[PDB]
Amino acid sequence: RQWRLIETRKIAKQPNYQVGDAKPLHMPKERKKFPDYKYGESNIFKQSNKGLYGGSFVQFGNNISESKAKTRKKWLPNVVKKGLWSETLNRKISIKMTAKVLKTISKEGGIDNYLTKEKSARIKELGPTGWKLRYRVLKRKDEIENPPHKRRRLMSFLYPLEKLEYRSVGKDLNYKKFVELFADV
Amino acid sequence: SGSYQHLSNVGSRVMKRLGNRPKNFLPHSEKFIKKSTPEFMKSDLKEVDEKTSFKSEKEWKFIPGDRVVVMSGASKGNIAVIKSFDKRTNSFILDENGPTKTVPVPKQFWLEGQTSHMITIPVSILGKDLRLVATVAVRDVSFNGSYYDADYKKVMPYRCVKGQPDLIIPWPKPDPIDVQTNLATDPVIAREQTFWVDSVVRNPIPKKAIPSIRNPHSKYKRGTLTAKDIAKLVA
Amino acid sequence: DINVSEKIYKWTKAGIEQGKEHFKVGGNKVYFPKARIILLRPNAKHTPYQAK
Amino acid sequence: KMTIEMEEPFIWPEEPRPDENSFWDSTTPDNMEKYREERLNCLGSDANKPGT
Amino acid sequence: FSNKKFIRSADDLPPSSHIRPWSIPELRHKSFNDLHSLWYNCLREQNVLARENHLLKNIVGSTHDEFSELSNSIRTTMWQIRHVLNERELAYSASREFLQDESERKKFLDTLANDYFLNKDEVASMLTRFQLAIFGISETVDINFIDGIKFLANLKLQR
Amino acid sequence: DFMSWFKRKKQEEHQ
Amino acid sequence: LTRPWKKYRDGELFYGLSKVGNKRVPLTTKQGNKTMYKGTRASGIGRHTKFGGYVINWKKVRTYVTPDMVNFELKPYVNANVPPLKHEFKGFSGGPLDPRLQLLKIKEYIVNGRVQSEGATDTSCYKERG
RNA sequence: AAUUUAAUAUAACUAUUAAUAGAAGGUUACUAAUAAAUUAAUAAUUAAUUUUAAAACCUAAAGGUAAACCUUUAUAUUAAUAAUGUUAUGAAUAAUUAUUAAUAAUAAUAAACUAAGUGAACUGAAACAUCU
RNA sequence: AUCAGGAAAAUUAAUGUAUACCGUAAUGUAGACCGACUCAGGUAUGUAAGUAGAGAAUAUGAAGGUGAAUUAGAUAAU
RNA sequence: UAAUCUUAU
Repeated sequence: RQWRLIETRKIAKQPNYQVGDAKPLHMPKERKKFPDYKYGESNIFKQSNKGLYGGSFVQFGNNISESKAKTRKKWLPNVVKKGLWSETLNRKISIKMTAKVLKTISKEGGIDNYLTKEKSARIKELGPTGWKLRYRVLKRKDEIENPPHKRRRLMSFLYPLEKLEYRSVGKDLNYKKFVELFADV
Repeated sequence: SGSYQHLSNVGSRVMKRLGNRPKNFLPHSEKFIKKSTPEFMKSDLKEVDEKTSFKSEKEWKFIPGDRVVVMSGASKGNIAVIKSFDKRTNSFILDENGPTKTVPVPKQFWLEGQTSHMITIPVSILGKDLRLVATVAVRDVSFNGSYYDADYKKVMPYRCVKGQPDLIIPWPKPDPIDVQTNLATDPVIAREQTFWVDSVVRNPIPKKAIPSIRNPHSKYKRGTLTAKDIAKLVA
Repeated sequence: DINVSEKIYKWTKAGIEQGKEHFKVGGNKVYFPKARIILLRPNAKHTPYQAK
Repeated sequence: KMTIEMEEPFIWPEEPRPDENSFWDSTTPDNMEKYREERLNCLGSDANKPGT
Repeated sequence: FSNKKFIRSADDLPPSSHIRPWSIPELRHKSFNDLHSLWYNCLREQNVLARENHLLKNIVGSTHDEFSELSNSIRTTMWQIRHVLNERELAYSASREFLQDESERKKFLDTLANDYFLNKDEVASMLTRFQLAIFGISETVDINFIDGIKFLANLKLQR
Repeated sequence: DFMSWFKRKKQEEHQ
Repeated sequence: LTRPWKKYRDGELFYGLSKVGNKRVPLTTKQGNKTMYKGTRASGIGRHTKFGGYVINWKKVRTYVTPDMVNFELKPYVNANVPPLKHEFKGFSGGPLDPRLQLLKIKEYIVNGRVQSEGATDTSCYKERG
C-alpha cells in the first residue's frame, strides 16, 4: 500500500525562535500541549481526524451497469465506535475505528502497542487523534519507568526569605514570579 | 471659494490621481491651463517637477545678485544682474537689461506712475541660456572645494572656472536682512543652553508627557521573546 | 443638603473666585497638544458675549 | 464648530478696505476665476466675443 | 489676532529671508520647560494664522499662501521639538541600561575616581553634582541612595 | 512669476 | 421658471449637476437611521449608565497642561542671522542615543557644572560636538 | 561654433532570450515628522554599508460593529514609598500628585505557478446511450 | 367572548454627581426620495379654523400655502 | 449478555 493522501500533506514550516529575537504578530494564548504530528491533520475525509481510520480514506469511483452507464459512487470504510482497554492509561478509550484497524489492534495485542509501534507506516496511519493518544501513552510509560528521583520544598523554603529580601530593598514579589525566575536554576 | 476643503484631506485618492497625472498626458493637462491663464501671467518655460528641481546652490549655477551675460535670445549679448529665481520652473528673473515682454495689465496690478495698461515685464530664462561674467564672460563653471560663508551662513562650494580651477568666480554678497519681527527670537536667546545631561536617576522629561511624545500603543514596536514564550510556542 | 445643579453652580463660582479652573480638571495630561482652533466671525444670531 | 459664552464681551476689528490690505481684496481672484470660466467654456464664435 | 488686525498685510507679515525655523541641534540644548513654552507659542501662532488662512481661503478665495507657508514652517519646528524630546528620553533610557550592567558601571566609577577625584593640581562641588547625577541624594531613600552613600563614605576613607 | 515680480515692484516703489 | 435666465428646457437639473454618482462612499454622522450612530472619536471619556445616561470618569478626561512660567522670549521662528546649527558625533556609533556619549556628557557636567557649548556661547558658530 | 541621423531617462507595454531575486491599499485629518555611524573614494561633499526616529483610524479574529466607528481605560492596575492631606485615642483610614517595582495586548500583507480533494456540460461520434 | 393573548434587565444605608458624545437646516401626498425626465405613478405618522352634519362624508374655508420651464391670439373640420 | 445500542441524570 501507499500513504499518498497522508504524506502529500504539507504544513507551514515554523521558524526556530531564539530567546533574543522579536515576537511574531499573533502569538497564541495557551501553549502547545502535544508534539507536532509530522503529517498535519487531514483536509479531505475530516471524519477520520476524530478516529483511528488506519489511513483508510473515502474512495470515489463509478457505479457501472450492464449498459456500462457510469454513475459516480463513493466507497466508505467500515467504521465502528469501540471502547478498547488501555493498560498504560488504566482506562478504556472509545473511538471510531475501521474494522481493519480493530483487527490490527487485536493482532498486535493491545491498543497502546498499536499506538506505540515505531514504524513510519503506523505513524502515517495514526490520525492526529491517534498521534495524541500515542503521546499520552508514551509519556505515561516514561513516567512509570522514571519518577523524578531514582527541590520543590527547597524552593518553598527559600521563597518567603526571597520575598522578604525584595521587600527590604523595596519591591513586592509573588510566587508565580519566583517560580518563573527559578525554573532553570 | 466657500470651500472648507483646506481644513481636511477629503477625497484623498482622487486628489492623488489628479496631482500625479501621467507624464505622457502632461501636454493635455497644461493645454487647458495655458488657455485659462491671461497673457501677463503665463510663462513659456516648462514647469518642472519637485524631483527635478535645483534645491542646492551647486545645482543652480548662479545666485540672485550675480552678474550674467544673456545669449540665445532677442536681448543677446546683454549684461544683467539676476534678481530672483523661480523654483517651480528652474529659471531666473533678470533685471531691466534682460529679456522682457510688453503685455496689458489690469489696474489691480498697476505700478505708481503708469499711463497705459501696457507694461513691460521680465520673462523667465534658464541657466543654459545665460553665461557668467567677471570684462570677461565665463563658458562654464565647476565646483571642487567648499567653505563656510560669513554672509550667506552656509557651507557653500567654490565656483571655479572650468579648466583652470584657481580662477575663482566669487559669490555675490547678499543684502543685509535687518530683522525686526515679533515672531523671530533673537540670536542670544535662540541659542542659550538651558539643558544639560546630568541625571541618570531622574528622567529629564516627565512620565505624563510621554504619550504626547510617542504612541504607547504603537503597532510597529514588536515585543522581544523570552524563554517561557519560546517554550509555549514550541511543541 | 442641596440639589446637583445648585452644587455645580456653587463649584463654578468658587473656581471663578479662586482664579483656578471653573470646572473639574481631568487626569489625562496632554503636554504637547497639536490641535489648532479657528476663531470665526460672529453671526447675526450671536451676541457680543459669544465667540465661535 | 463650537460656540462659547463668556463673561466679558468682544467685537471683531473692522475688515480692511480694498486699497489698504493686499490679501483681503476679493476683486483679483474673482476676476481670474471669471476669466478661466470664460476661456474654458468659450466654444465657437464666443472666442471673438470681448472679455468681461 | 496680531496687533488687533483683521488681517496681516504683506508688510505686517515677517519676511521669508529674515525668518528661519529652529534647527534640531539648537532645540537639543534647551530645557524641557523652555521647549514646552516654545511649543505653546508655536501653537498660538498657528491658531492666529489658521484663523487668517481660513478667512483668506473661504471668503476671498486667494492663492497667496504666505500664512500657510508660515503655518507649515511652525509645524516643522514643532515636530523637530517632539523628535528631540523623544530622543532625549531614549538617550536617558540607554544610559540607565548601560548603568544596570554592573561591570560597565564599576569601570565608569573607577574612571571618575582616577582623573578628577582623589587628585591635586571644587572637589566638594564635584561630589555634590556627582551625587545628584548618579544617586538620589539632593540637599529620598532607596537602594540606589544607600549605594551612593556607601560610595561617598568609601571616597572619604580613601581621602 | 509675474505676481512675484509685481510684489517686488511694489516693494521698490514703497522704499 | 425655476431660474429666470433659463426659459427653455436645457438638460439642467432642479439642483446640482448630476443626479447619479458613486453610492459606495463611507457614511458620515448625518446619514442613516435614527439608530445609526457613527461618532467622531471625541468621547471615550466616562461610562454609559444602565438607564441611558452618562457618567464622566475624570481620570480619563483630557487636560492640556501649559507651563506655569511661560518663556515668552522663545518664538516660533529664529532670527535668520543665526546660522542653522549642526551637531557631530564622531567616535559614537549610537549617535545622540549612544550611552557612551551620555556618560561622557554626565562626566563633563560633574566636573564643570553647566558650562554652555560652542554654539550656545558663540552665535557665529555653526558646528558643535553636543 | 550651429543644425542633423542614431543611441541613451527618472517617463510605455507587449514577445522572445540571457542574468537576477522570490512581493499595502483606503479613509481623514489634533496631517501620520526622522536622526546618526564609521570605510573607501573624493574642511565640506558623494558612494557603499550599519543603525535610528515618527508613522491617526480602517482593512474577520481585546470585544463588538451598519469599514475607517464604538466599547473597553498599562498617562491604567497591584503595590511600596514621598510629601502636603482626612476620619482619628503619632495613628490606622482612606485623597491626590509624584517616583520605583511588577503585570498585557498589539494578523493589511498579495496574485501566478505547485500539490491534493471534488469534478462537469456543451461538444465529438455527422443521431445517440459506451466512448470522447 | 374565543381565536386564550411577547421576551428580558433586589434592597436599603453610606458616599458621590464640576453633567460625554450624536441627530437638530430645508425637503418630505415631492422640483429636494423611488420611478431613465423638475415624470398626473409610488411614498410612513399626528395635527389637521370655524359654520353642517351621524360622520375625517359633502359645501364653504379663517389662517396658511400656492398660481407652476411656455406664452399670446384663435376657438374651421375634427 | 461487560457485542452493538437509545435515553436521562
